[PDB]
Amino acid sequence: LELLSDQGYRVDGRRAGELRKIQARMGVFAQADGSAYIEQGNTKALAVVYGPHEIRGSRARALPDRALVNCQYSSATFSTGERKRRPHGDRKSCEMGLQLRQTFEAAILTQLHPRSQIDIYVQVLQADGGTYAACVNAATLAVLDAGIPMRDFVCACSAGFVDGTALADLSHVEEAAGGPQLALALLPASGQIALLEMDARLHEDHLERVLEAAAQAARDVHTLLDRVVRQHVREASILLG
Amino acid sequence: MLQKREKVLLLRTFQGRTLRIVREHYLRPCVPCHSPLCPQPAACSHDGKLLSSDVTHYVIPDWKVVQDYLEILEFPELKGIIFMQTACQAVQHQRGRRQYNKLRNLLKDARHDCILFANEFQQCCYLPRERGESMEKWQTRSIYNAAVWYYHHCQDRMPIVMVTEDEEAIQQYGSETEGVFVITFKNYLDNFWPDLKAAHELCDSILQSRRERENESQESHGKEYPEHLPLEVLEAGIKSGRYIQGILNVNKHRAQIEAFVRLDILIHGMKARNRSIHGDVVVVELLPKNEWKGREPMPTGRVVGILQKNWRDYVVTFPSKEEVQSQGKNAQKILVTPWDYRIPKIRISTQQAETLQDFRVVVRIDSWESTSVYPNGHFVRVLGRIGDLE
Amino acid sequence: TLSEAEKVYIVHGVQEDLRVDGRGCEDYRCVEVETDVVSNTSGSARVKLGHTDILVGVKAEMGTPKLEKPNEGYLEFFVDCSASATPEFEGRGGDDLGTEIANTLYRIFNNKSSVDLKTLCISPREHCWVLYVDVLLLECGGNLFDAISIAVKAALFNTRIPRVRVLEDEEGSKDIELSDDPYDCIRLSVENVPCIVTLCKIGYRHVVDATLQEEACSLASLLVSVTSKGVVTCMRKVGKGSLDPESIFEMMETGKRVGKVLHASLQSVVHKEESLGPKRQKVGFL
Amino acid sequence: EPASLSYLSFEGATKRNRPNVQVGDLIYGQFVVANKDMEPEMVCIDSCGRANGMGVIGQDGLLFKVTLGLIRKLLAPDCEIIQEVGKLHPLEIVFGMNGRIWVKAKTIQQTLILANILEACEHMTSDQRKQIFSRLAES
Amino acid sequence: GDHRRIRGPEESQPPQLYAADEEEAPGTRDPTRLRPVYARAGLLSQAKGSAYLEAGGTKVLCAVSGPRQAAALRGRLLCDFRRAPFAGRRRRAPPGGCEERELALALQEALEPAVRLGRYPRAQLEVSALLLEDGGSALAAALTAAALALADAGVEMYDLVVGCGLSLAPGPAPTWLLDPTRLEEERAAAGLTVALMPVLNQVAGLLGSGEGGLTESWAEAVRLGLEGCQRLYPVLQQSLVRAARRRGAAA
Amino acid sequence: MAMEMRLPVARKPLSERLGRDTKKHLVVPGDTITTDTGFMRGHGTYMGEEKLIASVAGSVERVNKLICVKALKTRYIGEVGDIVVGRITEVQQKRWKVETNSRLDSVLLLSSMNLPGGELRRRSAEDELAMRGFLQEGDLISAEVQAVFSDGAVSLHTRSLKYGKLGQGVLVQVSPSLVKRQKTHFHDLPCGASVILGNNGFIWIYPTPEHKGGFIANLEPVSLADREVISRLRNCIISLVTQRMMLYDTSILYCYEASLPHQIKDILKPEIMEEIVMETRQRLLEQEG
Amino acid sequence: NIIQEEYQEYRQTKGRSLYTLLEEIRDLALLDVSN
Amino acid sequence: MKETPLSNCERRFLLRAIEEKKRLDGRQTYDYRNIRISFGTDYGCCIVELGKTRVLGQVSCELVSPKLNRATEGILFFNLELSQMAAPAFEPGRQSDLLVKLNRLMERCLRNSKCIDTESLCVVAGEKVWQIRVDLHLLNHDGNIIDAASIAAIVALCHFRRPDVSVQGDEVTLYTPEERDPVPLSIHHMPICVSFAFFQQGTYLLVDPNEREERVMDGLLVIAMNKHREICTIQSSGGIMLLKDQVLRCSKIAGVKVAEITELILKALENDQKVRKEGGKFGFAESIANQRITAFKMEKAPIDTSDVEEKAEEIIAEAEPPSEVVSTPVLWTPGTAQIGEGVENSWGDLEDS
Repeated sequence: LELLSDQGYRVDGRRAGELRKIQARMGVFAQADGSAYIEQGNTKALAVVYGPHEIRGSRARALPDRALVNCQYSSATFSTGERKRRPHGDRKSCEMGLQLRQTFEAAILTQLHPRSQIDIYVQVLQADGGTYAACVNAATLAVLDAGIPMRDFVCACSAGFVDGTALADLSHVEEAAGGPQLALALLPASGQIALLEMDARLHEDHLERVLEAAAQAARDVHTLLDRVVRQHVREASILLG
Repeated sequence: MLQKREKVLLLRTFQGRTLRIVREHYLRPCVPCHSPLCPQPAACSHDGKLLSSDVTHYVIPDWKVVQDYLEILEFPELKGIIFMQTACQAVQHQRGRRQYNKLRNLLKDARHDCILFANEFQQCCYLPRERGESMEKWQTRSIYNAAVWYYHHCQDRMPIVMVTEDEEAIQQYGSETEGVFVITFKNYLDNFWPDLKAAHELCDSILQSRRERENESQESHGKEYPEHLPLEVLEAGIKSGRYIQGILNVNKHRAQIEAFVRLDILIHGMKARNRSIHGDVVVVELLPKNEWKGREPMPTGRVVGILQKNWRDYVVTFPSKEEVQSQGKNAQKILVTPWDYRIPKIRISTQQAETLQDFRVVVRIDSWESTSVYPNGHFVRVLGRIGDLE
Repeated sequence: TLSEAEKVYIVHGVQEDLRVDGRGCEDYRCVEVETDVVSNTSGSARVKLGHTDILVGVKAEMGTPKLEKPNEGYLEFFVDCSASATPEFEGRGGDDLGTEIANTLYRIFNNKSSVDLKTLCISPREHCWVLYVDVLLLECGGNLFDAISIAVKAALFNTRIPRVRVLEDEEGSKDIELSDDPYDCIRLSVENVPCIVTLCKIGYRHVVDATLQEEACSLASLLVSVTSKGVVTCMRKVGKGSLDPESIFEMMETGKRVGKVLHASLQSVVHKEESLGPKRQKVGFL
Repeated sequence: EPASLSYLSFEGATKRNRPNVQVGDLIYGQFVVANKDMEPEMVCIDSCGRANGMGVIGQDGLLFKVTLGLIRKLLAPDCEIIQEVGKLHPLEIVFGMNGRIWVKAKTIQQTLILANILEACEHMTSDQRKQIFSRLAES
Repeated sequence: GDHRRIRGPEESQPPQLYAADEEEAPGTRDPTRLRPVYARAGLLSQAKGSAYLEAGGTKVLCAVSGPRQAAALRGRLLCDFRRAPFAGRRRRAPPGGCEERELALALQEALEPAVRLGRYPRAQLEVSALLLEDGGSALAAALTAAALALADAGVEMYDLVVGCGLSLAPGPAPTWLLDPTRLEEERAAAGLTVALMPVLNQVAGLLGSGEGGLTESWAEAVRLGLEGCQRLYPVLQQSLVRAARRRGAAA
Repeated sequence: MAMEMRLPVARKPLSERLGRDTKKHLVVPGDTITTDTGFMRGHGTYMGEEKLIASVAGSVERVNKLICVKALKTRYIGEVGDIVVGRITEVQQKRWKVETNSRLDSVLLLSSMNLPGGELRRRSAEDELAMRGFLQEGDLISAEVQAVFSDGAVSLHTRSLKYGKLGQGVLVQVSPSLVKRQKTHFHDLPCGASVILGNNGFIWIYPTPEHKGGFIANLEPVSLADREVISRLRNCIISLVTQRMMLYDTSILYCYEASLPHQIKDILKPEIMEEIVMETRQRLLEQEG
Repeated sequence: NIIQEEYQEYRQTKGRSLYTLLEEIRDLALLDVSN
Repeated sequence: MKETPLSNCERRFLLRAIEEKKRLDGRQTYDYRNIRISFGTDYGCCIVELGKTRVLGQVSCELVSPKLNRATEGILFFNLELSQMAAPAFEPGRQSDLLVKLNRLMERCLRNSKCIDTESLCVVAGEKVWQIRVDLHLLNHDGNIIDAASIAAIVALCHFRRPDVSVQGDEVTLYTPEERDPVPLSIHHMPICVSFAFFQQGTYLLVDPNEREERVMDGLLVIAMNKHREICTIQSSGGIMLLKDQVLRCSKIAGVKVAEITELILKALENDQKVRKEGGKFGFAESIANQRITAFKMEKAPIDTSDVEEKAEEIIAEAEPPSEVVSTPVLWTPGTAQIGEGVENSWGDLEDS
């Protein structure tokens, strides 16, 4: 099957260094302390956060120096072509909630809420392509909506490598083809990387170009989400006064 | 810039499971048209293979004229060809890999006037299906609209000639845009290119072999081999005395025709050989002397079932590079060539074909299936290297 | 929880046909039902009765008939309880509520005339259609039973069930062949799908569509399952206090009348949404 | 079980001039109640009341752990281990009967070497072995 | 499979699905009759309170544990329903089942309106019920027995709980029946079980689902269920009397 | 009775219904705020390398050396001498625990409480047994913050006559940023009811105490003419709080009068709020202006 | 070229190293010089 | 119970060291703690010791039916495990957020690299195929569990030897080491993990850290890369915030280290095969150091089995025979019978009525 034509067009019609269309939203729910909604291409995510509160259970599991970040991951049973129902014991959810907890224990400026918990929930309504970056961006928007201070605006994007060229924002068809996939979590102002992942084989000479293309695609996600945040804050500033 | 749309699909897996997979599609403003009269260079900049305007016309098959008549469109006298990507996609998803590789070599060549057009990635030539349809009608509609768009982008200067083998496209489409015709192929040739009479005999050849084509393809239905049956039948058919049974061998100069049944019964044909290999014990009826053949009329037979079932474990080879890079790069199915002329080719599924093209390997056989012309197998173990005595 | 004085004020108000919102002893807050929200599924709904939020999905798949009857299909429910609804719903903890709702839905739909079962069988003893109803709790704001029993009738009305004409003959292609048409489907005749009616009891008066505060002041409640025609399917009493025989008879009439109005108005609203088709766009979660 | 100090157990400590003791610091002190009926309790100055080196110790050294045998062997009146080991590298030690030792050499390299080579002195019997061993490590 | 039990065959199809004897015909009866019932209280010796209820083909054993450590200002009432695997037509998975959890909740939401938990602060009561044989209405036996056990365990209650059961005939003129059996329950269309307090005259629990859709049959099903719970009371009246007469005289 | 079931309507963005341009300075996390020679960081910002970097979305507010960012959604932060309303969630041996929409729990010490008797008789350990009896779980109080602890905790006291356990009424919880700072948070609105504007976002509405601490129960029925006033104020408060409105005495009084023409039951529609909030907006415009 | 540049940089330490000696010390402390 | 806490003097000393570029145990920055492998007697069993860590690897195969789809391959389980004896903290169900990241690292490396040849492990299709099952256990925790676990899994998989079968026509047969010789496996490449630790916000790094150095570090970087020059997984984790030159430097370092480790592994497997083929003695027993105080060996011993008959005989003869009061069973009514002291009446009746 052709994943890159001779003309340079992909299966869905975009070039190598081209992203899908994103359409976000802030303030979806009312009861919670924060909310967000993003649809990156054909993947629909959702995130809900709860502000610093009293530790549930009160089983002396607190930290006297910082706060306790608690991230979960879930997925709807109609999120793909087949039903594929799973119980709440899978290790895919555990590893996704652990990479989420790892990146948000580094992005959030947590040394201001001693002996407090932060509960972050992510719900995926339709998965087609990169799920990690869609969850990270939806929870970055939900955290901004909740007013929790943070060092920067963390954004994530993936990449690939086919026929000696570097792709960007891979889809499920391209992902399920046995290629060197790769994902980041970038802080645009400093250029630092919060998380790095990889699978499948790849030569050592092509790591610089796949990593550079992924970082550039994350910097391209940054501008599009930045205009959404600026329009939202100008909206509320106009409403307030 | 781009404009998202969707495409549903109905994929049928090998186990009988269909699914409504949904997928993406991204339109663009400016699809390059690879022409020397595009009235704005920069917007695409035409960075590829580019025609030179000397021709009288331009002919675009709709989908079929390149599906089967392709063997015509190689003659270096033909000039001014443009392929609609929807036809290329049709042939790829309908004609396997050989025709597609020939077409793509044709395209990827600086000898002819062949280019390719992104009909489906251009923002006003794409059209969605409607209530009551078929791939053929949607196909011709899309090709037509693509033609019209290419014409109007050309500023009505170079006369496009849409060739079809559809008659109803002739009867309706070809009468409502001045400067573009929907004519049959032989009319195209006659009307334009007389001194190409060579193409005329080959086109008449393939059209008479076409009237055949439907007759041979509809006198074949949906069965390839006589289906087998139980053993107690063969017990009886032996005892009652209407079934002999012996060993079976094959010639090796002629190994698709000359199969013998050592009591010698001449088996002629694959459809007569009925999915069976040498060294086997098969039960066979006789046949009437009015349908016997020559090497006098000899007692040819008919095999319905195999009592006792003798296999072996062969030594085969892998195809060649320039025909693997086209298999994809994750090519599940593959074809293997045995080492003695007496054995058919075997269908197996592996994922290392691009790094074992200098080694002998070993395979086996699990099941001969009739919806395939070949028997199935599975890799077994590696062997030595082609070139060294070992 | 709420203090004793607040509970006294609320119970006194209900007896005077006044409530903190301002409605009466029988008023019903509006809802924002919608359909065709999810892509990958074969039918969707989204019911918003207030602070609550529901989202369901129905997918029809190939399957095998059960042993007791060969000319039938079956229905599969799975009431998920997402952890975004409440922090106390983290991981384990939403299992008992989800099982309670799934069992209630099974009791509701466990009847021969629920929708149909002949239509979902194609070849006896060999094949059948299966339906997966997947409820997803997004928020909890009281009256959770009815906000789901409405989104189920709504989503069931929007099914597709793509038609298959494959011949079962052995000589022919027994393997399931579809119609190859991406837009060829069939409706489901959901006219008489039942719905749940809740009746909280405060003082000696019964109240429909009680809020969380009005639910915390109640001791018992009754559930009635009524179709559009006005017939009862399931009847379960839930609570922590006695109810008395009389209140059963005087709650049954209110269940009948509210059910009839709910069904007629739901038929009208779905027909209004359907009268104009691909126009009007679709808006949800954005 | 963990032990238990008191804020006034230190030298010259009252309700106002409490001592600065953080979480995660090492203290030199002796026990006064160690029966198997309660959590052990230790005071930290003296019998009379003048803290003789007790209290919080350790600012630029390394704390490692050894078995009870080496501690028993070193705390002997006929033990020449410390004198010969200190001949090579000048040192100062504060032993602990729970199996812990605090060392402070001049160079960090020397503190690493003393830390590694002291855990092995319970074994590797003296004479035929210890002098040659000392010469090899002299370097 | 399970690492805390003895593993046997992975799959096992019972011979009922291969049983070549066709389903028989139940028969007919008078719908104004009750199966004779024998009740015994104070059975177990190591339990604070116990009772054994048997009527026709039903055998259920219930035991009550005393208050233990751990809406406070009030005590909890834990419940646990479990039936023996060698009960019914087929075997059942030991780990559990959704039906058992449904009957456990139908027990908890029916025995709390009787006991007064405002006398056991920070304490809790645990009730365990076991069904040795399923030969008819089961939830009409897990309520009577678990209520007899509580009264015999010396806990303070407002009143007892007496249960009943009904089923609907499948004929063209359906009629509700009292105390159905498995031959009259697997051929039925709907069933109803009521929990009536005989003295306070207050319904404690209600449960019913099926094919009966006219709101004039359920009025009769409810009120004949109440007449059944008013007719089962005297036997339970003499059972606790005999239980206390024997328990007291042993001192 | 008709059980209206409407359909969702697309939201109109940009707040084009009136039209205004902001003259403020707006930032988002990661933006570099003014980086002059010497400045002091406020709440909402942090420092990197010779840079004042905003850490939360909002608008910068400076008073003469101080760069800080004011977010538009936060939780309550305690300050000395601030009127709060809370609920008891834990009763301990020597304290209660009160939830007031803060990052932690708030502690009400037994030493600061107007115990029953309301005078100087005695205070000893005999009261400790019955202290956990009257201020039980889930009660409502209204106290004043005393001091700030070392980990953001707040201690609140009830050493007055207007503070103590509350009685009947309704409670409305909103975000703690729509309440305008004033000097009198206790009000006696001339409508038939009263109100307490808790600085933490808790709004308590109760009837006027007829003539003239939880000592009085007064668990007797409340007249019909009082409930309709409480329901009207409840709905009007919801209406103003929803779109933008900051809550205080004049806005609620203005909206209450504007709500007389039509019924209390029918005001739940998206448009009736708009036609009431705009009328209150113009009444404030024609009064202040 | 580059393979030998980083060769001389990131080798295992050559020969007589401290780690060698301290492991010698460990296995000479647990030895047995009487059999 | 929990693990001893970390003081505030060791942290200062370790960081002063790291600043000064000198480590506790003497080894410089780009070094490993030397390795020592030992082979069992039956194939696919080894004990690797990196520094003072121990891992036990054991491979084992079995013949099953190959699911549905993928009818011409075999499956490959894995199961890491942490033994309660490895360290105080490890508790059977209280360390569930290290097991996951470890199993994942191991599985992504070993199963996505495609080094094992699961193509040629079929006998028929749709019918019985071999199901291998790797198993690792941690015995002693001293830091860098994953390098040791990876080397252990590699050696255990490169030392296994399957059973072997005859297939011709449509008929099966299963041999045994005396009927037919066990057969090796096919291993494409050798994916070997490497770990890096970062200290005080990426300013310094240290290769192959042990357990104290693991508690004074910010975050960890792992780079799994088979022989030649081909990377197979990377997973940044911990608390780190990285640059772009550093990933490349790390990749170089991992290249070098995997080269050296594969050298060592190949040499050790070769030596082991030579020993097994010469005809000498092998196994866990003939590996115990004899030059050491804590080892002792004892050859066989007949003890004296000359007396047991007499003692048993006299014991049987010298004790009291079974007595002869025989009890009677009582019959009440078919179905129930009682034995013992019995009950006075036949059965109770109208006792209280």
